[PDB]
Amino acid sequence: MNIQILQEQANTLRFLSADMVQKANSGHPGAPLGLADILSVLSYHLKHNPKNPTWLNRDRLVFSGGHASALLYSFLHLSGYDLSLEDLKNFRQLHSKTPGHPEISTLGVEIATGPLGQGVANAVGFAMAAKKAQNLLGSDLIDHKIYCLCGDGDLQEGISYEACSLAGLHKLDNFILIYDSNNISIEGDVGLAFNENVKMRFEAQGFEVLSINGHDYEEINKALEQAKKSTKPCLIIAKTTIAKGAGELEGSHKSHGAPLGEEVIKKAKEQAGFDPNISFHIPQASKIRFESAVELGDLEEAKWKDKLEKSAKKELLERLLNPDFNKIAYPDFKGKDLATRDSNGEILNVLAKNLEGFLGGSADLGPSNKTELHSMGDFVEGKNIHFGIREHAMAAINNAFARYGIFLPFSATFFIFSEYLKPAARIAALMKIKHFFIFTHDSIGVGEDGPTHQPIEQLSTFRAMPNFLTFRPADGVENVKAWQIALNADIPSAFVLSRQKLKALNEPVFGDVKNGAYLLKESKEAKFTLLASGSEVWLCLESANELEKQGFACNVVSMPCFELFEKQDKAYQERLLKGEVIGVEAAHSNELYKFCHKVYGIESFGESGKDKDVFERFGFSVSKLVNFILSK
Amino acid sequence: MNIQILQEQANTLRFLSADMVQKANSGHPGAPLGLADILSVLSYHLKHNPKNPTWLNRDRLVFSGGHASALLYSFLHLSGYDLSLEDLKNFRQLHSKTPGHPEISTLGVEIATGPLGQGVANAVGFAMAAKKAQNLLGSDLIDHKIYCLCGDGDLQEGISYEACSLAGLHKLDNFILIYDSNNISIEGDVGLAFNENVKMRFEAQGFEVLSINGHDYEEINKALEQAKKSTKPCLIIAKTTIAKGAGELEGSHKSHGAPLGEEVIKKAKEQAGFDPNISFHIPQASKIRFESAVELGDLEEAKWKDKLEKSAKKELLERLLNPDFNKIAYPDFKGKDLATRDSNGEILNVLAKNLEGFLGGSADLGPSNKTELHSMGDFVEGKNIHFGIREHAMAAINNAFARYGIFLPFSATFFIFSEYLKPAARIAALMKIKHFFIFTHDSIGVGEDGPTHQPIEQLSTFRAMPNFLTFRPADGVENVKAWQIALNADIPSAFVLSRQKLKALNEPVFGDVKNGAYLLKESKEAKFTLLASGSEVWLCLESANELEKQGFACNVVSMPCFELFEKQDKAYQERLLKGEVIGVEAAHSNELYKFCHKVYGIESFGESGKDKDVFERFGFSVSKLVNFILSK
Repeated sequence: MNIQILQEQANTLRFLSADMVQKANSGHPGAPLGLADILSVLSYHLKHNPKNPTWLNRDRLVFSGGHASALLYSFLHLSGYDLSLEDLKNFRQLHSKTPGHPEISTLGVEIATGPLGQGVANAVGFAMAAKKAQNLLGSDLIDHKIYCLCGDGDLQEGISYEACSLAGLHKLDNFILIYDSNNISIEGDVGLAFNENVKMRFEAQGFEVLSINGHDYEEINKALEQAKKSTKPCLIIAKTTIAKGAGELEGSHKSHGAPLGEEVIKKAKEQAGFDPNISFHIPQASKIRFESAVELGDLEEAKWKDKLEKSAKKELLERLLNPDFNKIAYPDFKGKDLATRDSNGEILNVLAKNLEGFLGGSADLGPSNKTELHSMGDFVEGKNIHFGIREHAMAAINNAFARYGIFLPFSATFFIFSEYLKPAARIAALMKIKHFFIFTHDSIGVGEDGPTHQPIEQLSTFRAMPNFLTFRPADGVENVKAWQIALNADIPSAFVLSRQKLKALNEPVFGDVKNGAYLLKESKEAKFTLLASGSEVWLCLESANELEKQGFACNVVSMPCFELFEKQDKAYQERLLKGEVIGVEAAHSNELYKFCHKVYGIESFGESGKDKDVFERFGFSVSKLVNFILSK
Repeated sequence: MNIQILQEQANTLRFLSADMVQKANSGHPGAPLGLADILSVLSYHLKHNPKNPTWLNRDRLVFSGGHASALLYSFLHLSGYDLSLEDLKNFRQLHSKTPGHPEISTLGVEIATGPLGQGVANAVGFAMAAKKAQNLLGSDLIDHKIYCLCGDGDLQEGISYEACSLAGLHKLDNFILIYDSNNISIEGDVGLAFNENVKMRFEAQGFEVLSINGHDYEEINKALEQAKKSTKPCLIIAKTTIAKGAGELEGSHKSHGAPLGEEVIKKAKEQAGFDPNISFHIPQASKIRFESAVELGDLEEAKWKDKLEKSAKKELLERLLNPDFNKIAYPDFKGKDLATRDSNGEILNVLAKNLEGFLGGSADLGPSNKTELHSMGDFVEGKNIHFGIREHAMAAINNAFARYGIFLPFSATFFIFSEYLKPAARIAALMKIKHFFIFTHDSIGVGEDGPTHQPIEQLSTFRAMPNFLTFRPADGVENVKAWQIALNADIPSAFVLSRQKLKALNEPVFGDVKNGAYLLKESKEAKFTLLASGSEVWLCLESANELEKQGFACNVVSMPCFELFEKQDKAYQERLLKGEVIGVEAAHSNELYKFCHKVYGIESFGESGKDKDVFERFGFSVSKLVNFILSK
């Protein structure tokens, strides 16, 4: 490592990034140019195997500003990952390996980023996950760093403060956060909207804080060496010039999110000693130096595999990598009336007992969400994570637990506060990771806490979000079947659970929870079908019994999962959905009109009152539902 | 003010709160008891008129921990607001004036609170609103304080850090935040999940920080006097004992959210010199002292009205209180092809020119959202607010602008980042305030930024949320008509706007935007009706022309607002919805099955690519839509 080679390496990264953006006529060149010197130096510190991006003890690199994707892709290509020069030439084009923000389908990308702040919380999560991995497997086997590059947008977002709060509490001395302090945001100078003492902020949260010139190779290297020895999470505040190297665009907010322009790039190449009339150029010295990551990484992983072979942890690691979901004996809730928060809590305990990598927690609502994993201890030594009142960071942290390699995480809160974590849930869905969301207190059945605490629209949100299963079990048996599906599924799942006691169901007549909806009651020449989920199924059973006593044949359908029902074939749906179909849910769920002629829901916000009073107010009684079905 | 009277006053508040919770068998007594000494002293500082809760220059009191509602209600009753002893006896009961968390329908409640963190951001917003009011009306007329009581849950939430960041930047020396530091959260000791240096955190954000014993009347009074003279926003860290006065429950996390119990209350009353066998008791000295707020408040408001009469601001204040929406000449966009972000930006400028209280901003996306109010300056002197990368705090701050008394605020971001602010949007909806949400970049038409930046499920969320209008205009004319409705409406509205250019529509055939959906094309004996919103309307017009050329009569319906369409009578809906109805939207909008037989939408996440390539990929072409409609 020396100034001449580092300058060539940094400029190679700058011009690959600039050329990529220019060819796409789209993207973000300013930050890549501002960060290129830092990444060049960081390449000498990062421990990774480009030919095995799943090596468990690799350093984890996170670009929280996913807009700087061109720089990440340049680095992955140069380092020997499975990303070609042609792929770089396809930046931002339909179906390419180089989308505008990074996606985990591109090998080498640790986690999908883009929405600001997320990546900082994800990096904290990788650092917590690594501490838990060290607890399970030993410091001989888990000893790596977590490097996160972030910008002003990330640090203004509330989620960054939440996650960094937890990083200081948990003494995450494996976490190195590099802040690109370039004085610019979209609306112009950062001072228009931000003037915090950033050093003091992070020291208040238990970080060590270093401040450098992000274009001085010696200062970057010295900061990284110091950060690696820190006994605290470490922040490097790196002062940079946005679009560094790009002449008239240096320092310009306009360089953030639009191509630099052909003439600017020609001039920049000229000033750097590069031929201005060629694009996507990789000079020899830089080519060889960056690609030596291949040989170095193979040797690092080989040494690590030798430690694993000597360890007493081999069988444990194999169990963590190969969980057996089939063996699990779940509780038998047949015939047992219970609130589904309580059946679910018992299931969480069975899962934690059977699966060494299953863990999670609540955003300060454990006693209400019923998520305590009894006698399994507190993080880091145990399994129960105390996220605090930090729903959003909790979900982003657990997205990283799910990506780490050995964990099956769950995030818990009240269903109304799913809205605080929805942007991170969406990243789980985008990536199709195995991360389970536990949402209790699902309806106006909450009662006295009132309309701020009574979900209405959240079921619609989760059902509309792609790549999610939204389970709303009517009893414990459905709750178990939902978990069996969720563990085998290729996408994340939410569990929407009651505060209040529900009535145990009788056994399925036709179909089961695996079909999303199934028959609880089937009548020849049914005139009506009552379709419900969760707490409304019993109302429909009772109403169907009354309708039958009045001379109307009825089907009753339980629909624990709308998304699974949508996948069933027409023959199956047609067997269930007979006559006039009435959907019944304590929610404003207009999506039910996909399957129902009429929907009996809630169109307003709720009310503060006793649960039974609130349900009556909103029409959830046999007499009212039967009157509605009989249109009079 | 002396120790004997203050102790009696504080204990009066404690036992009203405890008795209320006990009678309801529901609620949160611990914080009321912990905060009662602070509120007793604060009652001597607060400037307010119990008989006119709308007095513009009143101090604004915000309980961010809405769970402490019993204490607020006790104080409002004692101070002479329109809240009776009987109302206190109806705490948490259906349809009472004393719901479990505070609602603005209870006179004296400044803003609805409950979801943690919100109230802190709302209080920052009242302080910013007051600074703008001072800019408009003068320091002779606007000089009041904003007091916020908060707890651990509030300060762990990201939104608190975001809002307090802005408070320090804007030198909000009218803002006094009182933090109830009681060492407890729901999961037990606060140290399980939080160990920040809170003084350092707030000093990093430009606050003055005082630290007191929250049970020492002299220290509370001295802190308040110092805070009132601060040249910075001020934090008082008040160390308290949860359930102070309640013997065996002192310091217990169990006192947070359940009744204290009859025996605990008897003992607490005995120790305080109160008769344990009576409930809802107000001793004479305390009764008289608390109710003197009536006479004092009338005199304070009278003095203020005399200043208003001497001011040169009388006509301005009257215009702000009585905006004339009818007079406004909006731009004429007839026949003009435009992106609806651009028509909307022109409308925002016309509104800001015509309405002295209309203002707002973006979360660091002004240039992309097209929200700059040209030549109207930056806050505080002007109208453009630079919220930074703080979507959630922006919305909570603007909820407070909307409650202040003289402002019409708008919050702007990309539609995908509506998810960061949704919990605060929900409070706007709950309160039915006039707060406008501007969401640009509404679909896969975003293009190259890819699936993290392409909305799919957000339209469903906003349509499902009660008390919101969700406008998705297809052209500038619809955009204007939507604003005319939104300004006259009794609920908040969102505007869902395109990045990309849309085609101007021809004039309505039957109905208009006021009906939510209306006919653009009507054919006798229509076989198909194509229903769309926003950017998909033109596709449907073109597809209907092709279907007509192939011998199929078609209606085409534009649906700029689903919620308004839901309110139309059956005769109107039946005229529009002829034959087989196909809904077409670049969204996963299953709610369209309320009106449509078939829905042609998007069921997956998007793709990074050029807009035209992405729309083709997802099926938005005439040939594909016609093939779908012809079922082959």
